[PDB]
Amino acid sequence: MLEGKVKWFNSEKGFGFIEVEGQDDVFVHFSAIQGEGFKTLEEGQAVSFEIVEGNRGPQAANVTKEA
Repeated sequence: MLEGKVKWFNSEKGFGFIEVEGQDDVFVHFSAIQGEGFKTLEEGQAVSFEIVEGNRGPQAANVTKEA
């Protein structure tokens, strides 16, 4: 398990991208990266997830809000 740190969020445009040291940008979406209730997230959004490796590169899948 590891943590990711937004590079910028586009929840409104359909998604937000995460960026983590030692890894690449973790794709983020209010469906898996969601959190307590359907809320929006701004820069600084720290989340917890497990990046895996799929055709378009590594990516988080069942991410969540850091605490």
